[PDB]
Amino acid sequence: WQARGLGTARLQLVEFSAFVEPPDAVDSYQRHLFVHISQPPLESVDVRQIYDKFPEKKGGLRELYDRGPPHAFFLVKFWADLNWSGGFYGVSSQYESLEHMTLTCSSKVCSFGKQVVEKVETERAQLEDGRFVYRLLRSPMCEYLVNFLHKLRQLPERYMMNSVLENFTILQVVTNRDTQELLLCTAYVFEVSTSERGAQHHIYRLVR
Ligand SMILES: *CC(=O)c1ccccc1Nc1cccc(C(F)(F)F)c1
Repeated sequence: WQARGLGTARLQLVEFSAFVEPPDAVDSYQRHLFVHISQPPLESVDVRQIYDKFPEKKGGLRELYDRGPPHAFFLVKFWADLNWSGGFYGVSSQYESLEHMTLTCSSKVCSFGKQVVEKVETERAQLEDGRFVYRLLRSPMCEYLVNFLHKLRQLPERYMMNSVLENFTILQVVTNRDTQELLLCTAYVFEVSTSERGAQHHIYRLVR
């Protein structure tokens, strides 16, 4: 009953990506992916080892995990691709379930475990092939994240990028907007991929 992908039997992640499209994309269209998830049990990581990397009650990782359900908590390590300047920075997420729900998606950007930006969005299900799909596509990236990317892309050494990213995390909480129950909580930690390798990720289950 341990998960093979990022999701539960009640809500699954289908695709997730953070990207930038250059201004010259109107002609020859192209996108650059900083991170990308597209969907043998997943490895496990203890959750209290990453409490210091996210806020505390309320809104903190130890509290949502205390309230459960445990199987809905995942950790994603990203190796971001940061070699790609007034384009469009956006995030696209798509989920799937067999119940018809209205989703609330909270994204907490954190620096040194302290919330710096939060975005809360709502998306109601749309039925397709017997499955309910949720599309939060091309959500505009906060200016803070765009500036952090620009500041972070000009650092002279990649080890400095990783030193800065050591204290940069994101916490996504997806809840049933109606019933107020948590469906999927994802913790994101970041490193920079080497310029030649593209984005990469490794998904873990958060256990205790
Ligand atoms: C700035 C922000 O919170 C936001 C705005 C629009 C969509 C998503 C998000 N948050 C977010 C969540 C997960 C990953 C990322 C990433 F861009 F990969 F850093 C941003």
